[PDB]
Amino acid sequence: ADPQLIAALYPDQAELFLTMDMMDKQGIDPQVILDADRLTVKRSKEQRFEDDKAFESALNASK
Amino acid sequence: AGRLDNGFDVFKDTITPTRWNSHIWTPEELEKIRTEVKNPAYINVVTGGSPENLDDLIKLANENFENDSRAAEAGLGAKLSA
Repeated sequence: ADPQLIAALYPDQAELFLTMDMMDKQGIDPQVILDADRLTVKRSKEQRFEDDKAFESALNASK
Repeated sequence: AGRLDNGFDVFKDTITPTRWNSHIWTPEELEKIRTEVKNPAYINVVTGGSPENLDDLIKLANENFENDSRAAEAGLGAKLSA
């Protein structure tokens, strides 16, 4: 009904809102998210640190 | 039930003197700190931990200086720069 007020008051679980809105509004199966979120490697620090530079440059350099 | 306590030492309940802080440096340990620490500012920060001893604080204040210049820089600068 309001995908905004619900989004705001709870910034902590934006992950759940994203996944649910993937699940229902868009057409993807609630099975193909399950593996990819179960299959993930632990970012172990190293992976995470690199993706994070990566986002940082990319978002900043997109115009 | 409350029963007013009437005592408070801002130094036992807030800042508690920790082991590493409040240690005057032994005249020999300065020689180790000057050679095996890249920047001495991180000898203070203690997330632990972390005794004993200075042979561990060196390993921590070096690894934290490595963890800093790898990412802290990118994240903060980028986020506030623009």
